[PDB]
Amino acid sequence: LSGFTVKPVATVYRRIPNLPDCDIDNWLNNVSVPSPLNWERRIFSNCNF
Amino acid sequence: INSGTTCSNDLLYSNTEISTGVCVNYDLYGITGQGIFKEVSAAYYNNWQNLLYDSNGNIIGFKDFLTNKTYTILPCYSGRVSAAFYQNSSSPALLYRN
Amino acid sequence: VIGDFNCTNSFINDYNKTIPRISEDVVDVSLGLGTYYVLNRVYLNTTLLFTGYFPKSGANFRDLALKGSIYLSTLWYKPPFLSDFNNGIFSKVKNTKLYVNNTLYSEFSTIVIGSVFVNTSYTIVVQPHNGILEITACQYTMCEYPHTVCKSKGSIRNESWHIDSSEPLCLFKKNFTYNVSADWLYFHFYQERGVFYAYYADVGMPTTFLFSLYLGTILSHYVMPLTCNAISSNTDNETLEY
Ligand SMILES: *[C@@H]1O[C@H](CO)[C@@H](O)[C@H](O)[C@H]1NC(C)=O
Ligand SMILES: *[C@@H]1O[C@H](CO)[C@@H](O)[C@H](O)[C@H]1NC(C)=O
Ligand SMILES: *[C@@H]1O[C@H](CO)[C@@H](O)[C@H](O)[C@H]1NC(C)=O
Repeated sequence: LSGFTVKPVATVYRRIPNLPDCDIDNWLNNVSVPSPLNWERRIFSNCNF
Repeated sequence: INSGTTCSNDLLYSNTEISTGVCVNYDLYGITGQGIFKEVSAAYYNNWQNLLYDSNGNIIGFKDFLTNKTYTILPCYSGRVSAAFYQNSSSPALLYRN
Repeated sequence: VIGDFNCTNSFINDYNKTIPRISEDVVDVSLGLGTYYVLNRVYLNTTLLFTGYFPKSGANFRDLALKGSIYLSTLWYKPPFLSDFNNGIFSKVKNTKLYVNNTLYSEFSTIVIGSVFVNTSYTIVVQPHNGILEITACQYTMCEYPHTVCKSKGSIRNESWHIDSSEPLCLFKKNFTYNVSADWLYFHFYQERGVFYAYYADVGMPTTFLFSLYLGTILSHYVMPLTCNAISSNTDNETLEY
C-alpha cells in the first residue's frame, strides 16, 4: 500500500552573523554621565543589536 | 527605515533550542533538510568547521556554535506496510517488516 | 587612476624602470600545498573528487612588488600591474620580520578587490595591523594614488586611501589573528555565481575558510604600493615578496 509518512514541525535555524554587535549597553552604562548641557551624541552603523 | 545593514537579531533568535529524539526540520548554515538529532561526544571539529559530511555528499553531523555541543543527524522513518488479503475477506492482515 | 578623488600631489612622477619578476619554483600539490579545505565540511577517511578553483600543477609565479620611498609613479597604478580578476587568484606572501629594540614586527603588502572602485559600489579591503588582519567589504572612496605607510620604524608619507566623513555602508567587517613569527602565508581569492570566497593560511598546510560574501555583481579587477623609508638593501636587508 501507500507509504505513510509524518509532517515534522518546530524547525531549527542556525546562521553565523556577518557583523559584530553594536554594544549599546556598554556605552549606556558608562561611569561618566554628561550634564544636560553636554548631551553627548554617539552614532552606530553597520552592526547588529 | 527598511534599508541599510543595521538589523535586529530578535526574530531569528526566538527559541534557539535543539531537541534530541523527535523528527524536525533544520536550516543549518544554508543547508536545509529534515531528520532526527542525537547527542554524541565529538572532538574532530575545528574552529572554522561546523558541519560533517560523508563520501556521498550528505550531512551526517554538525556542531552548535552557541553551546559548543556536537550532534549527529539521522534520517527518519519512511516505510511501507504489506497487506495480505483473501478473496472475500472483511479486513486484510497487516505486516510491518523490520 | 583607480579612484576619482585627489588625495595628495606632493611627489608624482613617471618611473619607467619597474618590471615584475618571475620566480623559479613550480606549483607542487603532492604534499597538500595549493589545495584548501571545504567551507564548513569535515571528511574522515575519504578520497574525494572535488571540482573547484585550484592552481595548475607546474606553473610559475609572478611578483607584484611596488616598493616606494618618496616618489610615486603613475605606471605602478596601470597595467600590467593592475591585472584582471577573471576566475581566481592564489597568492603567496613573505612575512617580513623587523627588529626594533629587541622585538619582532610583521608588515606585508595589502590587496584591495573591486569592480569600478567608486563610492557607489562595494569593495573588499584587507590590512595587517601588527599581526591582525581586518577584512572589510564597504563602499570606500578610493583615491587616484593609494598607498600605505609602515608603522614599524618610520617614514615620510601619510597613509590616505579612503576619504569619508562618516562610516559608509558595509556588508562584512571582521578581524582575524595569525602567527606573527610565521615565515610564509597563503591566500585564495575567487568568485562564482556572484559569490566571493576567500581563504587564508599562516603555516604550510591546506588553506582554511574565512568567509563567503554575496554581492550579486561581477568583479573584474583586484595591490597598492607600500611607502616605507626603512626597508632598503643597504643596512637592513629585507625584501617584499608577493
Ligand atoms: C565555545 O568555545 C569558544 C572557543 O573555545 C568560546 O569562545 C565560547 O565562549 C564557547 N561557548 C560556550 C557556550 O561555552
Ligand atoms: C579591527 O582592528 C582595528 C584596528 O586594528 C579596529 O579599528 C577595528 O575596530 C577592529 N574590528 C573589529 C570588528 O574588531
Ligand atoms: C608560531 O610558530 C612558532 C614556530 O613555528 C611556534 O613555536 C609557535 O607555537 C606558533 N604560535 C602559534 C600561536 O601558533
